Amino acid sequence: MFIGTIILVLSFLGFVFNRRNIILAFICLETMLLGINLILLRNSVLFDDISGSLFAIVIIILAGVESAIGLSLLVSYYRLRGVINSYGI
Amino acid sequence: MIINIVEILIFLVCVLFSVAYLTVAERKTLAYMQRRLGPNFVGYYGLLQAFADAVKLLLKEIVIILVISPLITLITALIGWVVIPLGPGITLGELNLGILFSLAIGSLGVFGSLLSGWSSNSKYSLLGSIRSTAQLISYELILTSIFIIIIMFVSSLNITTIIETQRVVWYCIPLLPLLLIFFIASVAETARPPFDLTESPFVFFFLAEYSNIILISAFNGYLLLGGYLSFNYSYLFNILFNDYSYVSFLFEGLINSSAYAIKLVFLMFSFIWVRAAFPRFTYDNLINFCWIILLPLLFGIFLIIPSTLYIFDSFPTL
Amino acid sequence: MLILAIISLITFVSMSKLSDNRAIIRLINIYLILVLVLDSFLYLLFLNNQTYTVMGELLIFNSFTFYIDMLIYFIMIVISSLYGYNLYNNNLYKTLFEPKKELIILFLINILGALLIVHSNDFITLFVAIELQSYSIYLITAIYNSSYKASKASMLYFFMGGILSILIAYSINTYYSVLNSYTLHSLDSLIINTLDLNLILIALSLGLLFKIGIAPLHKWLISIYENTPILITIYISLIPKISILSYLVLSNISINSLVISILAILTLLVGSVGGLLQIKIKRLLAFSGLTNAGYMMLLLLLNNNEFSYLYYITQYSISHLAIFMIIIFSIYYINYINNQYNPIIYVNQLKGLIHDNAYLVLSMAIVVFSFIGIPPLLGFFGKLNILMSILNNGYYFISIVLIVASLISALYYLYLLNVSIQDKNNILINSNETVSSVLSYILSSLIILITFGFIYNSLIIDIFNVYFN
Amino acid sequence: INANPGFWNGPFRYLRWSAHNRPHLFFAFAIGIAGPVAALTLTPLRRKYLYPDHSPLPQSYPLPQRAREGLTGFDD
Amino acid sequence: AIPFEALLPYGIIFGLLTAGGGAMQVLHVYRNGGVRDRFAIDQWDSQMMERDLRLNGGQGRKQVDQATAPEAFKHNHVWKSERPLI
Amino acid sequence: PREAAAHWVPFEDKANMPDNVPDVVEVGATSAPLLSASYFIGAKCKPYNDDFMLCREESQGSGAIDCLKEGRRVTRCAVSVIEDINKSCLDEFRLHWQCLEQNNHQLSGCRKAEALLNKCVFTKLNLEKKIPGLRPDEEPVFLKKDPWIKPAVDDFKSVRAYAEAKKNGTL
Amino acid sequence: MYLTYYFIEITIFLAILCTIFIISAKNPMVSILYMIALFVIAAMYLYLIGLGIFSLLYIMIYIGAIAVLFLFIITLLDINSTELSVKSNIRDLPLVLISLIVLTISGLMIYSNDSILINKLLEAFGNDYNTIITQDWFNIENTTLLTTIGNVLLTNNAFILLVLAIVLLLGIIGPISITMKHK
Amino acid sequence: TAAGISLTGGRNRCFSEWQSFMHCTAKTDAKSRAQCLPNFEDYMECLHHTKEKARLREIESVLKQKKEGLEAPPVKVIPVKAIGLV
Amino acid sequence: MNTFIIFIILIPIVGFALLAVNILLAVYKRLAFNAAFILVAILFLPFDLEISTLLPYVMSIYLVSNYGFTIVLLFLLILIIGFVYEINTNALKINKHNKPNTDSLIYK
Ligand SMILES: CCCCC/C=C\C/C=C\CCCCCCCC(=O)O[C@H](COC(=O)CCCCCCCCCCCCCCC)COP(=O)([O-])OCC[N+](C)(C)C
Ligand SMILES: CCCCCCCCCCCCCCCCCC(=O)OC[C@H](COP(=O)(O)OCCN)OC(=O)CCCCCCCCCCCCCCCCC
Repeated sequence: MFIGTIILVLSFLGFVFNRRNIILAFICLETMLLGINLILLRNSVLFDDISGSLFAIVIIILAGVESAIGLSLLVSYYRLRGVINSYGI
Repeated sequence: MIINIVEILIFLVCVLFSVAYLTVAERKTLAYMQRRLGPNFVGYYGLLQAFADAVKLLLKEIVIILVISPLITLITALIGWVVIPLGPGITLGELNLGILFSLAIGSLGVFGSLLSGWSSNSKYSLLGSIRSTAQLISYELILTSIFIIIIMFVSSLNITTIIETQRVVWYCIPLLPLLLIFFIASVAETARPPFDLTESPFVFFFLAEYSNIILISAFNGYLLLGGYLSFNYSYLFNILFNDYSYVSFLFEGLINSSAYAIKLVFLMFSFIWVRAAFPRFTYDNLINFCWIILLPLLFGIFLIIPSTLYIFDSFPTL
Repeated sequence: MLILAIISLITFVSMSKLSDNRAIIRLINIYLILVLVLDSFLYLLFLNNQTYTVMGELLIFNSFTFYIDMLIYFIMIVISSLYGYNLYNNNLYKTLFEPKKELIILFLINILGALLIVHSNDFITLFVAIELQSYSIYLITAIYNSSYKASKASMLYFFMGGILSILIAYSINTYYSVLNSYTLHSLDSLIINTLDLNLILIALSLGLLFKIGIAPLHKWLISIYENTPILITIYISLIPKISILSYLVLSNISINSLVISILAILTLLVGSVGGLLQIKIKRLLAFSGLTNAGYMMLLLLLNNNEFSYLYYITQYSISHLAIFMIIIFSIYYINYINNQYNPIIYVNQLKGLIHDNAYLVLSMAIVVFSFIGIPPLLGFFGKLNILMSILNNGYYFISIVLIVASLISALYYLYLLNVSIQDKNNILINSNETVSSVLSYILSSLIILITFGFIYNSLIIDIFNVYFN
Repeated sequence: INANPGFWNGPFRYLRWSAHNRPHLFFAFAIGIAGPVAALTLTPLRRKYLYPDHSPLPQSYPLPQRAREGLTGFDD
Repeated sequence: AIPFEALLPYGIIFGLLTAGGGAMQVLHVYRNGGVRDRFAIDQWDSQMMERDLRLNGGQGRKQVDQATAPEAFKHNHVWKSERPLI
Repeated sequence: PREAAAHWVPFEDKANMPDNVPDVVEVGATSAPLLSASYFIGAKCKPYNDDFMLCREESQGSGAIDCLKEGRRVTRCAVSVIEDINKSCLDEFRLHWQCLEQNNHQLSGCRKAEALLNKCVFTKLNLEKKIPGLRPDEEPVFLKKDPWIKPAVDDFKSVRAYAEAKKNGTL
Repeated sequence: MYLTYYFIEITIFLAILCTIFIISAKNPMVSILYMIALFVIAAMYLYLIGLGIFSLLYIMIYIGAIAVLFLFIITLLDINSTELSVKSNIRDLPLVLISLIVLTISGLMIYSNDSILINKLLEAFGNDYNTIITQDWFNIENTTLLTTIGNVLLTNNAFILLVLAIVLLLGIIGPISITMKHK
Repeated sequence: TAAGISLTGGRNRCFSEWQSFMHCTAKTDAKSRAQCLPNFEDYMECLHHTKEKARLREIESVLKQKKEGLEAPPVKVIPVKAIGLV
Repeated sequence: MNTFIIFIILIPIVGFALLAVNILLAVYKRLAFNAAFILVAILFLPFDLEISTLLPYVMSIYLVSNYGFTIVLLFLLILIIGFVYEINTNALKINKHNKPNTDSLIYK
């Protein structure tokens, strides 16, 4: 549970403490979902069931469609502006 | 220990040779397509072409990332060689999820196209690298979807299980349109010129290109056509051999690898043969061909297969 | 019969042109009306609070959920009857309030996402349905792409909803780690004694609650509500609130919760004193959303909150809906129009509205007195029935701070009237064109519910008694 | 030029139109509709006329529902 | 007619893969002691191959056959320990 | 019921069966012989195997400690069948599992020594292969002629033995 | 042979290191390159625990699609970015040194069921005990993991796959809802 | 749902204690669940092995201090290529 | 030590060697885009990702007989209407201004 908690906490503080660009926010958000998976899949193994793996194979998909949606949101934000700012939106 | 290091030695050395003799085979056959001699020869001295220009290619100029993308492109092109079997149960590593691996490495192969456009950047060159990337992923879709509709008849992710299932009839002869569209999706993964707007450290892209050529030839050969299968050959052996011996296992492994290599060699010749005859695509035509016309047919073939397995009993058991 | 609509209309909208969008929305409106009329006999299924678990311990169908399930279609008819229908037939009113091509698709995808939470039993239906509705708010926000504020608002809402979605998924995963099951009834009142669950069940609550505007994290939602256009925001202020609040109220996972009681008090404080010095109307209106969504963590602390909740939710939805429709009427009479997406921005702008017409200010007066709990109105008995449950179950300081919050809030509700009944100097003598008939009949009906719902109060209590007990 | 007649201005003429001018959407939608429509019409004809369905495979060890009559034999 | 210089590369490629696969089958048969490989291995089959290694003594898939077990077969049974998986 | 680890460490225990469980005559047959003799130890020891799995069912959780008596008796009668098939048809049994040690132990590849073994055991040891759960008007698969799935190489000794059994007329 | 023992704690240390190289990088592409490094360290851990199937699904979709997606976005877009300077980011240090301690310890609290608040934490680390693996011969066909996911998504949880269809539907409609500008 | 389905489709490693507890709650009137508690305590210890961990800590605590170490039939570790060597 | 793992250890060594011989032997020393280019990759993901939702069915196709069939058919038939959304809306097609709009010449 160490590797999942560490990816979650450190990815979270990498989300919170940026002021430099917009993409570090996206990729820290994506590694938080990885960090939740790393805890869930080991609880599937140690309890001997698939149902944590059921929630895993569902949240893979929701992380995917999340990225598709949110990067179309960014292209909306970029079309009207000229250049995505350093400080943020 | 010694038992397996000699084994991976023989396989690595054979595949490393065969990818280098393809660079000679393409020059020769395109020479005789256009009535030229082309390269002087092809023998044991014949590697000294591909050796000599592979040496001289390392003498030009280039103008940390630039180090990494040729490297990961070549190692992605080289790790996929374990999972092909060359005979029954002969793999360099045996794994029950070989198609999942093969599929994940067709997914890993796209990154060098991204990271090659960053080096020596311009605005227009960066846009061109974007176009090569997007056609690469666009045909990777239909690649993966037909892998599914092949393993619908197998219902197993093991590869020797596919070919032993294939023993009764090859999958190419019921699903012949699938062979046609895979051959074009196979010259689509690679940049073969019906499909090559976006072309028209370099030694790694050069090697990994032909390695992907012959490796997607392998991926055709085991799942669509017979992998190592030619015929039954039960009757010829009962006349030749008297009992199992190392000569007998040699002769059968020999004929199995011959039946695999003839598939791979005819398909490999057909890549160079479809190179010469046709001009190249507009990129709009490329994306339009991938999505609007071919992929609705792909959904249709995908719906018509389980319904055909449904009409009869005919669900495959793991 | 949502998906029977969605699958059909998505093919129908794919082929229709940009001019056809109004009449598409008119079709979907009438469809939802007849789904409410011809299919509302399913109340008979329950008669003694009978609950069904459908699709195999996955959805949960009871009568609380049937009422929310009916409420959402009703308010969607009122919302879709706005985009279908012209306000006036002028050049301005065509270039204002234009519905996009994919908007009517995203509404019904959001209603699918909102209904699959109130009906939800499993955690995986919870997670998939909060994701479906969170995407739909990401895209209902951003569909007016050629607006600077709307694009900035959608990009903010994205990352904040993303953090709270991973916090919910962490809580779900953690409850799975301490107990093998996902369903909430694996609790069944013997776990909670012998098991430290308080931290998990609050973090599951606080994950949804912070998505709605629980007040340490209230600053981002007010910014999104002020930045979207004035018609996206009536929908995206109503829907996620009522959908997850009826989730968290149906499944009482945080009783006696001290964190919930603190944040309830902090909500009632900072909402009622945040709306005090504010000059923008959607702001004032969104903090009125905040205090009223903070008479909600209160009932969430309770046990057996299904008279107080349901009565107050349909109170609040009618009152909410009516006052947004009042300022959508008020934009014709104002002298200055900025910002095509968001035409009235300041509450200074609707001055002297009684000299323009008097009956729109009569309507505005009954809704603003219904927010502050004036006794012959329907909004009064909502606070009365919250207080008959707060005091019933021991929350006495909560009751005093509830009262003080209501009094501080009325100070900025009445600013709308203080502005709207004053001398203007430029009165209207004759309007050539008149407002659309059905779209003012809807507001007249929503008034007469507010002013005459105490008539049927007693019938509702008897009906309620039969059908939830 | 060949323009759209409409599905509603004559169905069969429209299908004849779409077979010529858009065969990448006719013979793609007509090969995928011939699956779930043939699964509702060609399966009872087979179960009556060609051969009935197969016996199901076992999945675990098949326990009977008896009450252990006492066996005799293989004592020591 | 047919060009021989065009067909000698593909002849070399064909012969390389041929000799490779023949060598591979002989190496696998030499490791297993004269029997072909198991290509698809169940969990059941993996437990069974471990039991065969335990039974025959040391060698891989010797496939011995006996009316009973030896007395050492009762005692050589192993359990697998496994780290905490933190 | 679980697949092994990152780093699993094997161990054994030099110990003894303590006091009250008597000594037993355990099956010392490898995968090929007991896969070959599976239908025959399933045909003779049906009620003992049934009785053991029933006793394991009825003592829920007691389980392992409860029916030591009775997994003693399935081993004895399975050992009895395989001693009888040794002394009965060691040559043709051996032919069948020397076949079945190639071909991944696929049963598909060895029809030819199989039918010979089935004649031998049905004659001397009078046990018969049945696939139960098979309703009538469904042919059992090891009886059909010209199957679709044929092996790669028919092994040599069973070709010879099957041809000589044709010539003798015992088949 | 006990070189082959610490393999899990190794990858834990590598994940710590790899996120330190996520949030401290010059280019915006260097961060996603260490991110695909993080996905493959994760997939090594997932193979290591006993899940060979997932690791390759993580390679297929996480250094598969969404990688290529992010690399693609960072190519064809300009994004200003500053460096991790001390004059703009040392002010965050005394909050980080509190939140590290509190969030890690509290994230290791809820795996326990006592009510002492020090015996809760000390059950997270007090686990050096080797689980014993027995062989049960009850399973007859190789229903591996992916078969059981395909049995549970399709029978027991068919509605989650069928709502999932609507989510992927929305992931197709949304970018066409935005990025088209019809007429 | 997927209540007690295992990795291989069977039952969990703690399905029996859970099914015992659900027998307990099926026959028990609400607010009479205090008699139902020991089945629950058995189930939570099946999941997390807490009491077993504390007991093995106390056994190892008495074991690790002594200079004699071990006077018992010992547990012999082997390398993986030597399961059935002897 | 099996024969699978020397290969995927030994290949990065082969790449490092072919790279170090290159470092030994060599010589050294924003524009606006179209919406179709961004949309191909953004929209590629929900079509790559239904494929992996389709991957658990294809392994377990025998067990879910007659019932998981219809669930997969309905799943695909819900996906085809979003596909026909994007092909009705001409989403991937990129357009240009080469037409003179073909307006007839009007006089006086
Ligand atoms: C001919 C139609 C023409 C087109 C009209 C379209 C839409 C009309 C929509 C709404 C009109 C108001 C109907 C209210 C029904 C409440 C049912 C109910 O009190 O719910 C109770 C429980 O409520 C509660 O807990 C508390 C809710 C508190 C409501 C607070 C505001 C009420 C004051 C005004 C509302 C009554 C005004 C009557 C006007 C004549 C459950 O009982 P139930 O679920 O079996 O009732 C539905 C049976 N049904 C479907 C056949 C009608
Ligand atoms: C059974 C019922 C149904 C009956 C119908 C049968 C359906 C099953 C068959 C499915 C197989 C489909 C094969 C792929 C379809 C190709 C589509 C096509 O060729 O035309 C469409 C496309 C242009 O689109 P469009 O705008 O409509 O152009 C009109 C010009 N006529 O054209 C293009 O853009 C490009 C055209 C060339 C494509 C690339 C060529 C690759 C060259 C490889 C050729 C094969 C080489 C074989 C080598 C070995 C031969 C021994």
